[PDB]
Amino acid sequence: VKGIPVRVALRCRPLVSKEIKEGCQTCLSFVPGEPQVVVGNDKSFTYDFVFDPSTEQEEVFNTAVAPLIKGVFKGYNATVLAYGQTGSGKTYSMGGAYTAEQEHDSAIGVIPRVIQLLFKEINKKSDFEFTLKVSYLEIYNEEILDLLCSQINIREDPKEGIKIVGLTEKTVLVASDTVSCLEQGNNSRTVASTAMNSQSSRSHAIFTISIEQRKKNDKNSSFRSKLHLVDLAGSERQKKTKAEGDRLREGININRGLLCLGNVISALGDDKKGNFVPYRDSKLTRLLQDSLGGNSHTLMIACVSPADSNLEETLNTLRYADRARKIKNKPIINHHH
Ligand SMILES: Nc1ncnc2c1ncn2[C@@H]1O[C@H](COP(=O)(O)OP(=O)(O)NP(=O)(O)O)[C@@H](O)[C@H]1O
Ligand SMILES: [Mg+2]
Repeated sequence: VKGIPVRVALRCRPLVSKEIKEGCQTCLSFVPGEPQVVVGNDKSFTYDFVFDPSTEQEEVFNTAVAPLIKGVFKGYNATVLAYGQTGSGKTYSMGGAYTAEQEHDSAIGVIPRVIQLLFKEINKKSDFEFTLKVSYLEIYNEEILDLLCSQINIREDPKEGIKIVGLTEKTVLVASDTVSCLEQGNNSRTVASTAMNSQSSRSHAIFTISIEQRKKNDKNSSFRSKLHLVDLAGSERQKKTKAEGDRLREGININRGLLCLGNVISALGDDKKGNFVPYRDSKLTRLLQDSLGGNSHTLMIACVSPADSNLEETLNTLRYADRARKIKNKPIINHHH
């Protein structure tokens, strides 16, 4: 493999209550010390990391995420995005529903952990001054909604890419007020019950931290980068969700967006001169243009259920996760002068 691929961590959660009630057996097995998973006891996939159901939040973060976050201090953009079927563990893994109740709980996921690490590293970079800002949006039924509110349009600037016109941002100072923004946005994120997840995310959420870094003795030059922390909505099937009405139309919109994402992953996984990548098909894929194929170090956390009743869905995630690893990104150092 040449260049800088998208990196992929496969995270299998434990069986959940619904699966135990339905009498499901585990259909995934793991090869200890190797980043491989075997599915339907027949097909094997390899990723950059494989985390079995016993893997704690802290291990997922320290092994797969932390090294990436430390790269922002070199001036890189970075993205972590969670991808998989409804109920698979995206929100859990990302801390997409974190509230202050979870502070100091070992169950906290990626976004609160990132915030802790950023301020730990800032504290050790005494020679530098930092400015952090955050925005937090959801894509809900084809609309971009600002989660830091108690219309927004994409414009593509001809130089330097996508601009989300109307989206607000908060400048943050310390860890506490940074994580408060997560909490604030999570109180607004559209969540509702289906049979597959009592706390299903009905939107794709993107928490973005903008970081500017300047050396104190050389203050004309800085680095300016962005960290995108993405808790996608997940594929769902009406026969399993039992959704009707507004809930069903949410699932339709979600599924349609995730098809557009699959199209982008598939085009990029087989990229070459003159190829076309259909970023423009959805608002989601427009916002992920640098994250997938562009100026970003990117990790996908592909989330799966171990239950045999979800074999088809799990196979789909594994296949797209395998394609994602063939995506080549081009992260540069984001100098500003
Ligand atoms: N690794 C894990 N260990 C223990 N419980 C988990 C794990 N992952 C997920 N769960 C639980 O499984 C349920 C579904 O997880 P959640 O993260 O909400 O799924 P999701 O992938 O975000 N689904 P959706 O938003 O509907 O597309 C929640 O009650 C979680 O607390
Ligand atoms: Mg969710």
